[PDB]
Amino acid sequence: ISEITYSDGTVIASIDYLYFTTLAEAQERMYDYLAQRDNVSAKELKNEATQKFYRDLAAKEIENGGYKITTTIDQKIHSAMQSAVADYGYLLDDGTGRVEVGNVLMDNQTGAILGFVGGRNYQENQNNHAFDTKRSPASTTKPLLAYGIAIDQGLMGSETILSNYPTNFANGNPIMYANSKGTGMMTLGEALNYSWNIPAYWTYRMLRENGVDVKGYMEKMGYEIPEYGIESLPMGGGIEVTVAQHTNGYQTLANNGVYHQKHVISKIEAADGRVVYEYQDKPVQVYSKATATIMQGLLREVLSSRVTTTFKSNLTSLNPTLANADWIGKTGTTGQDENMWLMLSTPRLTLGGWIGHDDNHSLSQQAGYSNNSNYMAHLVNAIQQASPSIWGNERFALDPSVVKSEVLKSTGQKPGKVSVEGKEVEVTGSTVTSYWANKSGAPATSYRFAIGGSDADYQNAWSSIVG
Amino acid sequence: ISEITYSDGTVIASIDYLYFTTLAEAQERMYDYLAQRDNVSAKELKNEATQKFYRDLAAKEIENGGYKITTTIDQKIHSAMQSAVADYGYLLDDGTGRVEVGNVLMDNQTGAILGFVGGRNYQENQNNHAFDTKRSPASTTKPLLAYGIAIDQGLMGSETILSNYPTNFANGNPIMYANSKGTGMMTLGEALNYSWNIPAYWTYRMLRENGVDVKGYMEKMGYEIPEYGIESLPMGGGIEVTVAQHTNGYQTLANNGVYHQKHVISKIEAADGRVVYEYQDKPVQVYSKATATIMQGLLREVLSSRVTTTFKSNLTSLNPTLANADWIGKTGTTGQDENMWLMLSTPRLTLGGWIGHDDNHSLSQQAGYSNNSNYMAHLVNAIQQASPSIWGNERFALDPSVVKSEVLKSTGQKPGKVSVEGKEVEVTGSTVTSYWANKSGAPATSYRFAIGGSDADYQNAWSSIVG
Ligand SMILES: *[B-](O)(O)CNC(=O)c1ccccc1[N+](=O)[O-]
Ligand SMILES: *[B-](O)(O)CNC(=O)c1ccccc1[N+](=O)[O-]
Ligand SMILES: [Cl-]
Ligand SMILES: [Cl-]
Ligand SMILES: [Cl-]
Ligand SMILES: [Cl-]
Ligand SMILES: [Cl-]
Ligand SMILES: [Cl-]
Ligand SMILES: [Cl-]
Ligand SMILES: [Cl-]
Ligand SMILES: [Cl-]
Ligand SMILES: [Cl-]
Ligand SMILES: [Cl-]
Ligand SMILES: [Cl-]
Ligand SMILES: [Cl-]
Ligand SMILES: [Cl-]
Ligand SMILES: [Cl-]
Ligand SMILES: [Cl-]
Ligand SMILES: [Cl-]
Ligand SMILES: [Cl-]
Ligand SMILES: [Cl-]
Ligand SMILES: [Cl-]
Ligand SMILES: [Cl-]
Ligand code: NA
Ligand code: NA
Repeated sequence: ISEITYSDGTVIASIDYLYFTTLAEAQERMYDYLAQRDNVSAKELKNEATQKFYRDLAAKEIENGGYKITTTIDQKIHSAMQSAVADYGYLLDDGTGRVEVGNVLMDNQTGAILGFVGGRNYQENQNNHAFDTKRSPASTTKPLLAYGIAIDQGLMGSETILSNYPTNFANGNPIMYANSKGTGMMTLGEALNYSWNIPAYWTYRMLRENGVDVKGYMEKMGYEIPEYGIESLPMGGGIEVTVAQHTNGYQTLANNGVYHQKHVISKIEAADGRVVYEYQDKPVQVYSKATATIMQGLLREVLSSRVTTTFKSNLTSLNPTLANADWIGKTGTTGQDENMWLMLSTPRLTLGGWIGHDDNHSLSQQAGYSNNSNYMAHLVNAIQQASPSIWGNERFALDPSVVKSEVLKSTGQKPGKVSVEGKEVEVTGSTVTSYWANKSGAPATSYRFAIGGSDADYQNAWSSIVG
Repeated sequence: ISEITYSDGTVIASIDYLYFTTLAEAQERMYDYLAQRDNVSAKELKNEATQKFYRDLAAKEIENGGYKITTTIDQKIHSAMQSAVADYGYLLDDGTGRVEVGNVLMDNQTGAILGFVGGRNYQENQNNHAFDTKRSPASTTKPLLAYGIAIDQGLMGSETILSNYPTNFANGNPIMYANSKGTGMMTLGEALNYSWNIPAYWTYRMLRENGVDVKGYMEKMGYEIPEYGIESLPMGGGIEVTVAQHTNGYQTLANNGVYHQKHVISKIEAADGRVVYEYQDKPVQVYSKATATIMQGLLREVLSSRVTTTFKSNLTSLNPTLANADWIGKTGTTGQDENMWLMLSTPRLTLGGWIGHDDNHSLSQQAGYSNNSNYMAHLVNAIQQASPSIWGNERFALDPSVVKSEVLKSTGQKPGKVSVEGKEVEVTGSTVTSYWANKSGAPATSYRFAIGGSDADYQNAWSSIVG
């Protein structure tokens, strides 16, 4: 008889979400093993009838064989996550109908998936929202595709200034954020805390202009994005991801820039000990350690500021000692409020969370800010109660390679003379330390100091800076 | 033997905070009774030696007599409040040393005090911070002394506009709020949610200019304020109150405008049944029902907006069914962050809370916003767990007498022609319903539409309104 086991070898089942998810993945690994065993070439494998035969064969091989499939699942943790969604999932319901949910808890150092939530209740809806369903990651794209890459390329530092002035998509329509057409210049911190859209748009346009291999970064984390030539890319337009895959991007940032491929199956053995399949770690330095650790600091204040999520308040009340762990994270919201995300990490773990409706109709305006935050606070509490040391008490910290520059708070660049139609002008004023991931740190203030901005924009900004 | 009892007649003690507080008040009532019994005149009562004699006599009378002193205290509730501060008071400590605390829970319909917190731990510090210590109520003054009176006098409605532009105290110093010297025009809702200072300053100046009997309102609620001629009065300057007294002001607003005097002793009887003392209700309509119910709606969004307090997030996580009760409230913060307040009500109850240091040194910047909010969320949860129906599920609602006007969102006044140096101008634009407590509702827009503002201010505002 074949068995699926938890990571400690305790049997899950002989051959709900846990069962079908782990069995499905194991059948895929058995497929690969059986095709290679029978000497089926890649070309023969392209044949649809051969594929169907080998997929059925892999299913039956497990049913009838005596294979031992070792999963990465932690029994206590995954059980506590099921209880949490059963008891607390109703907190998601926001008057837009029954709200669905997916979560994945991942070991930052290995990519192992310790536990997950596939949905509100398998018996009523079997769609697996942790592993199968793909939805836009919305503004949780921004740290990975826009800001993180710009920092890694030395095009941006932690206190760099960006334009949030009103600007239009190429087609003439305003770039919106809730009901605002934008404001003025702002720091990266403020752009991220609030999740403004315009600054991310200009950052991705700056990457394009510098011919940065953005696809290179993303594919190193296993993202598949069919088209990079999309204005709204850094806000999640043109991207659709599973919670498991997206959790892996945030694993990369939390793990000081080093990607480990997500997995739920670690090994499959025949009864006699032959290894059919074994996971093989292939670590990749996707962002420099400087860049990742700079981003950690920014995503810490995303949660602390409480601007787009109540999570820290919710978790402080439920478990104040766990709230004092070093949480960092980012929210995501789609344009019609169709998908909400909250991605959380401590140095040890990352927990991804999505909520939404299976038919894509809109959630309430505050579903991500309050409901999903409160739910994920209960879920994080449940995980900790079931495994008290799992989140860990380590702090994220700036890598020694980070370059620290003194820059004007107004310009996010080093003080000095600047040309402002006429008066070549001594740029003075209060300063701040800005973190960079290049060799030389911040440049001298230049007239076009911000990421993005129109001529009129700069005239207004500099006007303001003068007095 | 004399006994002090809970409201249901269960004995507290024969003759911690509960004991000393109730005994002290009972000794004061016995003093009054014994002086009147012995036919001591008011003039003889002014004699310091006679007073000392009669206070000692009242103490001994209780010690030796067989009096039954009935308190308003609810045993389960008050016990749960003690357990809460014992278990959760450490959540107040914010790195400025040991933080003290006072709370009073009051029945809105009667003024009865059902329970209270006198401090972190009687055995270590006996100061009674619920009944005895007096501190500035800071910005929790604003609803009572400024906005509530202005509304009640028909000088303001729920969507009235106020100046938050920079302005100075008479002595030249800027009126500050945290580190801001002010912004621009704003609605009453936004002034209250954020607790801006300048708008409250101008509202109290407008009351002065209209010769409003502000002292009349305040003394009807039992406040003693020695000097009304203070610019910072509506921000709590020149006022010092006990938590018990201040809870009574918020009781008045919650009780649709009707004050009931706070009390902890309801009756004292000799052993043979003679009534030495009995509380006598003397209800007073301090604000019209219109005004109070308009204020309830505004203080509901103070908590909902979560701008100056995380309370709603904290309580949603601890007890989401109780968080769905109809909470309204207001925070207070002193200038050096010396005192933080959070006043909470449902239609049934009000709970006052102060925290601070006995020597008045500063708390952390977020002590009121986060620490005291989280603590009071646990305290409200503890009260409900001990008496499940005590907070009640009733909603606050606008009294039928409220006048509803359609007013410009920009002016907070009715649309129409206005004089703006030159072009007599048709004032158009998006509108909103504003609530008033007078007969005629909102006036027609006039040039000086806002509460307060300088000439330059209005030129800027109208400039902006034009385009
Ligand atoms: B974020 O706070 O969720 C903001 N993101 C968006 O507005 C977004 C979401 C998904 C696709 C596109 C898009 N756009 O800025 O256009
Ligand atoms: B409120 O949000 O606490 C603002 N209040 C104050 O600034 C205040 C507190 C106490 C006394 C005076 C004062 N002033 O505005 O000057
Ligand atoms: Cl499951
Ligand atoms: Cl568009
Ligand atoms: Cl690319
Ligand atoms: Cl993908
Ligand atoms: Cl491209
Ligand atoms: Cl896998
Ligand atoms: Cl075998
Ligand atoms: Cl925090
Ligand atoms: Cl919050
Ligand atoms: Cl420098
Ligand atoms: Cl460099
Ligand atoms: Cl006590
Ligand atoms: Cl002053
Ligand atoms: Cl007066
Ligand atoms: Cl007083
Ligand atoms: Cl006066
Ligand atoms: Cl009393
Ligand atoms: Cl008697
Ligand atoms: Cl709320
Ligand atoms: Cl009207
Ligand atoms: Cl009138
Ligand atoms: Na967001
Ligand atoms: Na305040």
